[PDB]
Amino acid sequence: SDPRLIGCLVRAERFQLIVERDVRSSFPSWKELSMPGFIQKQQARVYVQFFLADALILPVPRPGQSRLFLLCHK
Amino acid sequence: PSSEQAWLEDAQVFIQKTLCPAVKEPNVQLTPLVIDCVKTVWLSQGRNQGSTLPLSYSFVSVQDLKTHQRLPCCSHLSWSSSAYQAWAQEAGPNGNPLPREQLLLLGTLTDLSADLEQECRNGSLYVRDNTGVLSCELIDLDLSWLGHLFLFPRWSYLPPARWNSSGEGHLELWDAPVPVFPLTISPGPVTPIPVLYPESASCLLRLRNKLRGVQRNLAGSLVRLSALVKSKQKAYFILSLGRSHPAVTHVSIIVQVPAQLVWHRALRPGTAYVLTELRVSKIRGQRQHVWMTSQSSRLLLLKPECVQEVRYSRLLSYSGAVTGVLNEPAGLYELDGQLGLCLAYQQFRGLRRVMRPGVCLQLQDVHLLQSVGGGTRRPVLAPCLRGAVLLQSFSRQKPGAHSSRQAYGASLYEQLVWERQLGLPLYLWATKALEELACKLCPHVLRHHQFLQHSSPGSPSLGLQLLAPTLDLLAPPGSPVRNAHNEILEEPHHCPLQKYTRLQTPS
Repeated sequence: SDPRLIGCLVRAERFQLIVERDVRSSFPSWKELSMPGFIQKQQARVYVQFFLADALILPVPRPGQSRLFLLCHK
Repeated sequence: PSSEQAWLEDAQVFIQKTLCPAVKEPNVQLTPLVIDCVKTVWLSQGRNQGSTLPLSYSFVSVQDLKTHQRLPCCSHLSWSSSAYQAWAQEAGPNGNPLPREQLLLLGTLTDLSADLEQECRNGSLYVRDNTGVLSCELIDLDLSWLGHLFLFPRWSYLPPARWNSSGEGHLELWDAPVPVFPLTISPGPVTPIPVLYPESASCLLRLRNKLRGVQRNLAGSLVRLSALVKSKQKAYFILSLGRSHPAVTHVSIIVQVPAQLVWHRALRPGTAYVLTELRVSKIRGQRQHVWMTSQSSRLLLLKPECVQEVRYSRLLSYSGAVTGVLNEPAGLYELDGQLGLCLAYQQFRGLRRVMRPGVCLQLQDVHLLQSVGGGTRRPVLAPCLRGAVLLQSFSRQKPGAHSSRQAYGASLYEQLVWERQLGLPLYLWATKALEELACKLCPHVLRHHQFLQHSSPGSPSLGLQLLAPTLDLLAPPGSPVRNAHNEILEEPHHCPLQKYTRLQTPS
């Protein structure tokens, strides 16, 4: 929730890595699972997940009207 | 030609300006003496091209060189094009000799720093004249040259590269300085004086209660030399004298007064010397007693004409040459292309400026480590504080350019080695992490100089606190404080390099 962490430094030690595979194939039957000539389209997608508490926040040491409202739905 | 007489007149004017002392009455005969000396030196070699004077070389003052010269340059008396080419060939087929200069210098051999004589006397050799003072380094120091003006036949000046280096620079000389005029050497002790051999000194030390206010002279052969220990206002080094072959027995002698610290560059291994009027006072932390030099203590050579009666490291003495520099601030250098040099664990503040690839070195009482792991596998040689580095000559290679861009961050290294006391494999891994992080983040994220800033209170470095989750886990605080006295004296010497353990890569 905190927007203070914008433009800062983060260090983590236990973060999971996830890669998503998308394949568009035209395999005729089960027997042809051996030969590799039946693949047409390929793709990839990578992102990183980790709990913030286990990580460490480190600020970057680079050398008036307001109102209160409560969010209900986005 | 008339140009020669004009040059002589200009040199006379220069002598009148800066080479005429204001202490005594300035009398003109010094200029013909200098002219005769330079003529004799110029004609001694026999390489002259028919010229009785070095018209190519031009006199210059220390202040003039400081104000004008901005790049490293080498100038040596009686040097020709063939001499420079032979010098370049000696520098190596791929070597880059420093540019040749045609100059001449005259100065005073002294260690006095400035108006505050005893508040800045670090013992470094200096060359001083009426225009300024500038340091120097000599291969073999001689006490007969201090305080007297000597003509320098060979010299080289190295200006600072990076503006972070506020130091003025230094001079490096190859040949012995030429005396301008004969000097009246004070005669030594004509009457023969008995000395005490190191075995006799050890026997007297065994007589603990028989050393009450007794002062005598000790003589022996120097075998082991300690480094230059520095502190808040007291600088000292310890010399050991023992009857060589076998030098099993050695004695303790402390040189603490800064006045005679200049002799630290004069002691030589193997050579025997005479030390006179040594006193004994109790030293904390050691039950034994030590013989230390008095105020009026004279150091001479030993000539019988006037003398009467988990793993562990390996220690060895070896001599090699440096090939290339891998990290100036980290103190990691290549030994003959095969081994690694680690000068981090010693105070080398004035050593990094003069050292450069292309110098042969001699090492005594150093620790050899193998199977370090954690990134590198080449064996490393590390000198403990008991031993010291030995200098023999200089190099001829041109300095690099990256040293003035991303090199001056040594304050963090000093804090790590001293204020944090890291082990050698951990130190190397931490260094490598620093270069990797600097490559990954700097300079767009932050400037290199600010990233590697010392960790003063209220402003710590990002890298050290980033590594803290690993450093604290690997090396929790609680290690005993390293003391120079114990490692130098107590037997066996307790140093972090005495015992080592191979470490795996943490992250």
